[PDB]
Amino acid sequence: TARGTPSRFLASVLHNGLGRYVQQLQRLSFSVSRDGASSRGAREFVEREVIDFARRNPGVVIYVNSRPCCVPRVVAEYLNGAVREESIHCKSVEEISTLVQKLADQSGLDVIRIRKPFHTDNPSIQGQWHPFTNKPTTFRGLRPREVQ
Amino acid sequence: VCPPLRSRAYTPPEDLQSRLESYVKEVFLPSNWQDISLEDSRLKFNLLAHLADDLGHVVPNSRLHQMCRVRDVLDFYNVPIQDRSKFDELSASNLPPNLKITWSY
Repeated sequence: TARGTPSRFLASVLHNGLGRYVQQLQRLSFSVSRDGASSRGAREFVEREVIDFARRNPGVVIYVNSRPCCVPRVVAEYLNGAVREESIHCKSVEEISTLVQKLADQSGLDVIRIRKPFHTDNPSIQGQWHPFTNKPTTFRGLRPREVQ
Repeated sequence: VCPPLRSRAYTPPEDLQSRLESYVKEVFLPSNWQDISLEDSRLKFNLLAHLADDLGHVVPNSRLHQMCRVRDVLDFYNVPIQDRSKFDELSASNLPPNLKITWSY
């Protein structure tokens, strides 16, 4: 639930779109087992899809370990330092492909509740409303019931 | 004593048809030697044993019955087989500069 979970505001990493778009994913590390049905899909991914993904994403360094620990995994490290570890246990080639593409397109910011669907650093152009906008002034600035 | 293990890599020789027809003449003659039938056990064994000894690559039992003709034998022997592991098959495949593969086995 929202009250039982952290929340953040919509944001980018370094104003990622203003000047140029920089892919925030910088590292992928696939720990895959030579033997083991759990990593069969990961093996097929390494055989058939990892090279094409690598050449499609030249900014992402991709390591393949062929020696996992406790499960076959993909660890995605983003420029902002976030590290997202995803088990590729018993996932098919297409599942791993979609997961990897999601990691590629996603930023390092936490996947938690986002308070607002929008973020303006300059919400107002004509001046944020304050009680005295739309209030007429009076001669000599006399407050109501003022004698002089 | 166990000799060095026979590498399963096999590259068909360039003069494969010539060598095969020489062996066929040695074992069995008529025109279109490609279509000579190997129905005879003696002749099939002689030809296939000679080829296996010479080329260091024998017809497996699974494919053995499919060698109905010298054409089939030629087809089997002109298809290469590589014994390199998947590690080699991947690393020596022009990996892009951002992809690094390491093997701890």
